[PDB]
Amino acid sequence: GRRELIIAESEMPALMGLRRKYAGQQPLKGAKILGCIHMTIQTGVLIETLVALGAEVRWSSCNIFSTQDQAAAAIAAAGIPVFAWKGETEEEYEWCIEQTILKDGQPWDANMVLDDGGDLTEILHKKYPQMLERIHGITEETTTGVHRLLDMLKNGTLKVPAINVNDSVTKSKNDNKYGCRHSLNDAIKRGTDHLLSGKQALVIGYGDVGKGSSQSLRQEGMIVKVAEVDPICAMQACMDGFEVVSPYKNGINDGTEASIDAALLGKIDLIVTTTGNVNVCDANMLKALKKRAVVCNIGHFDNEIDTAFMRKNWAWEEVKPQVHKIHRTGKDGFDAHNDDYLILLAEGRLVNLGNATGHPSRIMDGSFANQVLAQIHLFEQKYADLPAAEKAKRLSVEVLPKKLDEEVALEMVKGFGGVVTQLTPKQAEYIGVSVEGPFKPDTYRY
Amino acid sequence: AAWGRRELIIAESEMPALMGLRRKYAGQQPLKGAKILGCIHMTIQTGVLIETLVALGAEVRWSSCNIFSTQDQAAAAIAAAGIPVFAWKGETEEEYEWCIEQTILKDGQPWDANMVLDDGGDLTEILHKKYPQMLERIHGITEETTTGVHRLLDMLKNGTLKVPAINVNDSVTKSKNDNKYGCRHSLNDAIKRGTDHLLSGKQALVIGYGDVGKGSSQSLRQEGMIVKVAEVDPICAMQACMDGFEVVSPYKNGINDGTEASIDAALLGKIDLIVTTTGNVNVCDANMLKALKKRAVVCNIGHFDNEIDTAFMRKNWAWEEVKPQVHKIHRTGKDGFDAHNDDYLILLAEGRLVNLGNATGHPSRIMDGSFANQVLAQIHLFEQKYADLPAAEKAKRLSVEVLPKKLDEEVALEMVKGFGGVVTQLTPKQAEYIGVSVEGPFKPDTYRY
Amino acid sequence: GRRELIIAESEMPALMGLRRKYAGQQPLKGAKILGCIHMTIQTGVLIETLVALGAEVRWSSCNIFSTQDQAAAAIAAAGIPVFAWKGETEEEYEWCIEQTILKDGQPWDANMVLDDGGDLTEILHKKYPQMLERIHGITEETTTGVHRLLDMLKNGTLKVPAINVNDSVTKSKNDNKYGCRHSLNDAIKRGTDHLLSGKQALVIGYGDVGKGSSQSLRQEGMIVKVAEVDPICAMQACMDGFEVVSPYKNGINDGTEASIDAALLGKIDLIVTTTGNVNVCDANMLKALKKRAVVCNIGHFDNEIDTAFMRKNWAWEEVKPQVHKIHRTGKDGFDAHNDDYLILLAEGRLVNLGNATGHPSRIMDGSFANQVLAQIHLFEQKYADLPAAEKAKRLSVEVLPKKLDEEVALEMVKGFGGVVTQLTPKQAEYIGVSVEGPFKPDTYRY
Amino acid sequence: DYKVADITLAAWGRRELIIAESEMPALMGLRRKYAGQQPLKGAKILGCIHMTIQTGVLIETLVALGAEVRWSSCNIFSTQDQAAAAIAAAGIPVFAWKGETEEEYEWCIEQTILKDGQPWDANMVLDDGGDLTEILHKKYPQMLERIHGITEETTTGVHRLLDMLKNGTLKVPAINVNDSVTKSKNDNKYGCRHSLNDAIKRGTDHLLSGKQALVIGYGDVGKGSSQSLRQEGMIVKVAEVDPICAMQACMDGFEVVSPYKNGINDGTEASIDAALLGKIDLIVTTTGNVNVCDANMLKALKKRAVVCNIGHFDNEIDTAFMRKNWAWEEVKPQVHKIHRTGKDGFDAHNDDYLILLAEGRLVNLGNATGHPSRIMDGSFANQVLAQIHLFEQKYADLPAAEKAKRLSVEVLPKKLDEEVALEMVKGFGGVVTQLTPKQAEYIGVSVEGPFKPDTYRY
Ligand SMILES: NC(=O)c1ccc[n+]([C@@H]2O[C@H](COP(=O)([O-])OP(=O)(O)OC[C@H]3O[C@@H](n4cnc5c(N)ncnc54)[C@H](O)[C@@H]3O)[C@@H](O)[C@H]2O)c1
Ligand SMILES: NC(=O)c1ccc[n+]([C@@H]2O[C@H](COP(=O)([O-])OP(=O)(O)OC[C@H]3O[C@@H](n4cnc5c(N)ncnc54)[C@H](O)[C@@H]3O)[C@@H](O)[C@H]2O)c1
Ligand SMILES: NC(=O)c1ccc[n+]([C@@H]2O[C@H](COP(=O)([O-])OP(=O)(O)OC[C@H]3O[C@@H](n4cnc5c(N)ncnc54)[C@H](O)[C@@H]3O)[C@@H](O)[C@H]2O)c1
Ligand SMILES: NC(=O)c1ccc[n+]([C@@H]2O[C@H](COP(=O)([O-])OP(=O)(O)OC[C@H]3O[C@@H](n4cnc5c(N)ncnc54)[C@H](O)[C@@H]3O)[C@@H](O)[C@H]2O)c1
Ligand SMILES: Nc1ncnc2c1ncn2[C@@H]1O[C@H](CO)[C@@H](O)[C@H]1O
Repeated sequence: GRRELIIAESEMPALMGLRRKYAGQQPLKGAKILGCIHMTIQTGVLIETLVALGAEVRWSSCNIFSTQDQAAAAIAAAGIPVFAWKGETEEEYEWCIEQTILKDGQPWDANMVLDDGGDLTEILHKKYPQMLERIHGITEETTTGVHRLLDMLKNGTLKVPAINVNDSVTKSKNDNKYGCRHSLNDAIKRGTDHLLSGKQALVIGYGDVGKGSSQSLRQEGMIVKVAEVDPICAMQACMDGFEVVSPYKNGINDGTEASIDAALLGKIDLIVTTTGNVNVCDANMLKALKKRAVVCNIGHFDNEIDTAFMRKNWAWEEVKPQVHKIHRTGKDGFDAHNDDYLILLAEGRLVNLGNATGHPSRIMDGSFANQVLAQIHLFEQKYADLPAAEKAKRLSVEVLPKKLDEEVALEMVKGFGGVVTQLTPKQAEYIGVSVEGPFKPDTYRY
Repeated sequence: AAWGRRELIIAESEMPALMGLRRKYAGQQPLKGAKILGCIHMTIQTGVLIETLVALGAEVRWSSCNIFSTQDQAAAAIAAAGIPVFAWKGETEEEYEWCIEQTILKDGQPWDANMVLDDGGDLTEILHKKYPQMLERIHGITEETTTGVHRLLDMLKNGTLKVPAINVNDSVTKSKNDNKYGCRHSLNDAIKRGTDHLLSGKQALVIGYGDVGKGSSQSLRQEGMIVKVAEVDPICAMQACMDGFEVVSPYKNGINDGTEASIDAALLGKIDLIVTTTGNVNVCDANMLKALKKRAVVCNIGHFDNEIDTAFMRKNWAWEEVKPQVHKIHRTGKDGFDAHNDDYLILLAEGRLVNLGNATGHPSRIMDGSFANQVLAQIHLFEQKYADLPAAEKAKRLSVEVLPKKLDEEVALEMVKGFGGVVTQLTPKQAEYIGVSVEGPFKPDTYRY
Repeated sequence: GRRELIIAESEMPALMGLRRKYAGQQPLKGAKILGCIHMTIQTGVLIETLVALGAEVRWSSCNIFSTQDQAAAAIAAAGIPVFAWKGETEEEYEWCIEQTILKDGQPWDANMVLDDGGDLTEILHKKYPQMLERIHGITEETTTGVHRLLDMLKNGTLKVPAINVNDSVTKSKNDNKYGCRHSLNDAIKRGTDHLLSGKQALVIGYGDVGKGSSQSLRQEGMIVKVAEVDPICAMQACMDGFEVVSPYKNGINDGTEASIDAALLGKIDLIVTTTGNVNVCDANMLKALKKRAVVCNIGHFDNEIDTAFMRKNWAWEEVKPQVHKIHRTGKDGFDAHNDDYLILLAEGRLVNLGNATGHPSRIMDGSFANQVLAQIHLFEQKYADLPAAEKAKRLSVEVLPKKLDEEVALEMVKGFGGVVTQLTPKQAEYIGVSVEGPFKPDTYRY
Repeated sequence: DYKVADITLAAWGRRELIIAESEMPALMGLRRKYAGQQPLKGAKILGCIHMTIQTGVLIETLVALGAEVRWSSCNIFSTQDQAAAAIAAAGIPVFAWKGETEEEYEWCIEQTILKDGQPWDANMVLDDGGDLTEILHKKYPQMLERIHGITEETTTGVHRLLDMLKNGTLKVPAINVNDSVTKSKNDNKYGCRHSLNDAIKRGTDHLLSGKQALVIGYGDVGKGSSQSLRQEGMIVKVAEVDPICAMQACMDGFEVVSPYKNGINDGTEASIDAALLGKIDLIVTTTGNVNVCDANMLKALKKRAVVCNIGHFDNEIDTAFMRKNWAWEEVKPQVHKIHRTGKDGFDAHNDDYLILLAEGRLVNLGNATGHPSRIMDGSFANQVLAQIHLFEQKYADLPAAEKAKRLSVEVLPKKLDEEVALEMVKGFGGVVTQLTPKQAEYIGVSVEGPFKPDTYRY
């Protein structure tokens, strides 16, 4: 049961540090919890203090197939039931349309889900539209960058305060700037099982994925050229170590093959696309390559590279999983070995989905920590139980403050082994910042 | 005189951004008829700046800002040209404000001037304090000091402000170029020109991991050093761990109380040189100096001399000078010292900035992008045509703003072409899909580069 | 088997370049060569490139474990039958010597010979020494067999010139610097399989593989420490930006528990051993290490770390296949999770059992190319025409000359795409080097 | 006896010398061991090497250890002003100052040989570059009778010395300390990696990041130079004639190009590939050969490119052709501006001009102070250890029949190199493990004896 929890357990320093620091004066003495987000093995630890919550949970699982079959074997503590369901082999409407939203979510407060998408937002809260001014549970902390703001809340009558836990500082930095940097190091590693020293490769774009994918190749010992459409990112490319060139001739792509430089195209064998555009490598640069090229699409979505033209004119023969031998000028012959063929370094889509199945749980350590801690930036005052005159004074939608991320980062800093200095009272007022923080405004970029 | 132009002409070729403005808008001259009063320090680079400004049809008058910062021989060229300059140091320092007063006031009647290009000056102590009503003709003010914009915003909230102004210190092309890069280029040169030490195999202490901090860390590691990072912000200190550095503090359990028992003597006994990259006071007190390894080097790239302690040293430890970059300070006392003794310290400068005290700093190309945004501000202000708008709208537009992102990218475009690179141009079909026009900025305002 | 040949022939630029270059000259017109090396894939292409120049080549079996059954599919195309063995079939070795040397009941002559193991050379004089005074030379690839060859040369016995293909500047650089820097990354990926940027590791030994091992870890964001007994290697470590530490106080290993610096060993999260020595990591220093530390060995012998002490005095467990959990409680007695335990990676042994894929097939190319030039150089001289008096000078063993190494490296530079400048006559006499001969003396260390 | 512009300049040298000694442990450490013995009493060394502040401590330890030496500069722009005055203030007769002409260079090399108009008797020679060895080997073949030792420093000099032996004109045994590991892989590998980028920036102040450079030659100097340029953000290219060095250049992550198409140089304009040379802003020469940058390549380069040289001699780049065909103008000391429009017709606003560094001489000595102190530690120690070993033999007094075996070039054994390496590592703060008695029976060597065979190249 808990042996699965022991596998990570302390592997998530932030949440465990919160447990070992908030084991005294226990907050969140009110509502129960249900939970709906996907029940991975890692996820079912966000309860933190189960005694301060429902302790039955049952993991309502409002979104699609959130629960997992490991639930029956793992969640077996005292008084906490679980359904242990996966997939849709049976009817899902009986437990989704006729969900425990009314059964477990009884209209006498003492119930939370802390889920993604806010169940049904306006219609959800308007079934029992009396919780306003009586905040004793969930207050729309749903992450869900797709949900973003949902203006319907603002222009509508639903004025319950909400502070979504996405779009923080440590969430994005841990994913793109550092941490999950194994994006390119899943092909350029054993995936091509080749040495990259001395070769020349082309990477298009210089965004966060582009910035993270250009230091690894150079540290390997490769020669890299960067393309960009935005002057700021191109300048950043020039200033670090890289020359900025464009596939198209003279800086203008207008009509045909006469508007591409055929010199640099015929001497590069690896293409990495760190862009989310439509035609960043159309059927015009693949016509000029060094008789052998490997293409991996690291960018978002799958609309990049070619279009439904490369599939027919060039045969996508497969000789190895996630690897192909797309020909260029191998007319007839039935061999395509006279240096006229191209390797597909991926299947044509994101490597994290095709070439990879499992993902580390370290990326969500800073995601769950602030999401749990936001309830105490909430709760606490609970200005809902106040006259409505003061209610409209502070009604707005804000992202999570700076302190709620600095405290999360502090646990990760000392997890590896390290000490952060404490500001003396004299130094705090000289700058204009309290001793406990926060130290920087919202316009700082780090 | 003629020598100054010879110095100028060679350095002129290293600034694609300023020179490209003279021919990108060749013949259009959007800055026709604009009169500008400025007080930026007289340097070779600012000479290129003013020469670029004049080439667009406008005329400017410049003076000194700090008096002490001057090039002497560079003023001969401007004097021969005709624009009055008071870069020469005053014998009794009474010329600090007397010279600035002379440029502003002409004859005995007001004269038409619409723009001001100041550098952190005290014009508010002259213009906004002695004759605020004169602002009926000036349309905008350009400032670059990072602390100036906050003062301007506070004044706007107080309502005493009369004419809107725009700050440029919040631009990406300024913050990224002038802080992260440059210090990476200049830190190694500053260290080696005074010490000539083999940085490989040494151990260094860096206090702070901010804008200058990242460049300082990357500058010492590329030479083959061992670097440790001390930080008070967990978010900034987190970035040190993922950059390969280890986070330590000079105090036991991060608690400081003024007693000698709160200093970690094991860590401080292995460091070779120490730098300070913050803006606070006493980030390295006299207690850290006691535990430092003998024959250490002290550096400062912050703002003032109060970041690392020097008043204690001048009252308790000896001093000795050879060249005005490196000083000898003995860890025994002020009574005396021996020429052969080991108990001494090496201090880079007297605790002030080391980039100015060792070299020219960002020599010619990084400073190019800093000076290009200031000129592009004047064109935008003069295009607004404040005179044509009625007096009713004057109270509506009184606000403090920053350069729009569209004007910022053009400064960066010229820098790329200076390295011989080429920037791709979006097709009309591809631009509309991503949600940005072909020319308009491609990212929102809240993006973190 | 044809597919394996195509990839192997395309991954060996040196031999293929020699085959496509020296064709048309045929420097093996009058050579009678019989060869036997350890049976590998590259041995086939070595035979092919030897016979492409006109040499009369005969192949046999001289090693027992090197033979593989899967090679029979590839030899089926060839008209020459081969023999393979599974294990130590020493009793069958007499059959191989008799049948392969004696073709049709009559003695046979070979102008030059090239074998492996450095043991078959004595057989030539033992069985049929009559024609062994008419052999131009011998080239054998073996370790420590050159010692036996020089011993017999001082003792007389076999009268034939010799030259080895093991000592070369080209062979060292490809493998020691860029061939051994492959297992460490793979080993740590298999073991930890997570980001390790900011932690601390200790690497033992900085002779030749320590440099690659220590350079690979730093670019991943680790603090690397190096311990060494050779002062010159320590000096090279210091100049590269590392730190030199000693597990024992002042470096003196007194054998007691009071002479170990536990302060440093209490902050180390990984132990890497590279040196081929005994008791470089004793059980006393393995008891002062921090919890959850990981030990690994990439050296030569399996008895570098003080192993079997944890086997007897402590307990073991089973984890991910090449991961072992060793508990510091002692013999027996532990709770469900506890905190005192270490982790092994290969119990001090090699990773060839299946832990890592190992070095790629390109390793054998760097050494097999030199053998062709060794044969060609030791064939131009007229052994039958030289008098006995001058044969005293020719009766010597020398390493491969400097000229033959440069021809090997020239092909590698063109493979990646490059051009080598050619000297003018005026400059060549200023250095003292012919425009087509060795460029560096024998005392140049590169 | 001295000749300096001002005696006040010696104060800077000693303060740097004390700092130098504090950061030069091995030379000072071995000084104390032999101070009470004086094993080289009666030695006579005539020295000609770059008089840097690193170099002065060697003269100081030789003179305070019981020997008499005379020293002179090695190049026009070689001697630091403060280092020369410090040695001069100690009483040793030296000839060095600021500003020297080519005709004045030959006056100083022969001044050390002579003594007040009469020849000076000597026993050992410490020569850098082979200039002092050859100048007396032919003009005054008499001094070789008493002189019985020569110690060389650079790679080029040992080639000139070795050529003498084959011709039979060499008469004095020599010690080749340039082959020791603590000099070949320490002095001229890392010294350039620290000094080249300092010398480039101090003259031109260019922002190296994003620019392109070309480096000729990938020997020991080439590796350090390439790393120095690469760590600052440049995009560097390497040209080489030796295939092994080219292989090493490609493996590290550089690119190999040849200024002459297909590598064939024949003097015509069709040999030069103008396209590749049109995107280079910096060219550095490391080979040490003659005429590596010709007229067909120097005038066909991209506008406003920087030329500098680290080789020992000035024949790397053809400065003779451009001297009398193109006008030369000075922008600052040790840096020149050359307009290639015509012989004498140029204006200040011309767009076509090249910038020359150190006039083709050694750039790291002209526009920079040179190698640091801790890099030069591993060379002077071997020099001292070789001088003591050979002086005691007194080859000038050996029997004639024995001279047939004692007239050759020798090298120091590996134990001395190990001792120097240990004494230099101990000053960085490191601890070297000491082998237990059980270790010797497995490694194959004793506790204190050597650790590697002679075929080992590190
Ligand atoms: N690593 C991950 O897990 C992950 C997840 C989602 C998205 N991403 C990617 O991370 C990146 C970071 O975003 P960002 O805002 O820094 O960059 P971006 O989204 O704007 O990516 C494109 C980059 O290339 C440039 N570019 C745009 N269109 C181009 C075109 N047609 N041709 C060439 N260059 C073009 C842009 O200026 C930008 O620098 C995005 O590209 C996004 O797709 C990564
Ligand atoms: N000399 C130069 O070339 C140069 C260039 C730019 C800016 N500056 C000046 O120097 C300073 C550097 O600016 P910046 O961009 O680095 O600022 P920043 O705000 O980006 O960073 C300063 C850092 O100091 C840290 N800090 C403050 N007190 C601390 C303490 N006691 N211990 C540890 N860390 C502490 C903060 O957490 C912050 O991360 C500013 O005053 C700036 O005006 C100098
Ligand atoms: N891929 C591989 O695993 C591989 C490849 C080649 C060789 N090897 C084997 O590796 C072994 C080691 O040789 P190498 O190739 O690594 O190079 P190497 O022989 O140059 O390295 C040995 C180093 O260990 C140091 N050393 C010896 N005893 C020590 C001690 N007690 N404490 C600290 N340092 C000590 C020596 O000073 C030397 O620097 C050889 O026996 C060789 O067979 C392994
Ligand atoms: N601080 C200094 O300035 C300093 C220090 C040490 C050595 N040096 C000088 O450096 C020079 C060589 O140093 P090294 O020991 O590295 O020499 P090296 O012999 O080890 O290598 C020099 C390289 O030049 C190459 N080369 C020669 N002619 C060539 C040609 N025509 N085209 C291309 N490459 C060519 C050779 O292949 C060789 O690899 C010597 O002249 C020596 O005096 C100067
Ligand atoms: N600072 C220095 N002092 C003396 N000789 C040096 C110095 N730096 C380099 N050299 C030597 O100069 C010679 C060629 O310039 C080489 O032998 C090199 O080792």
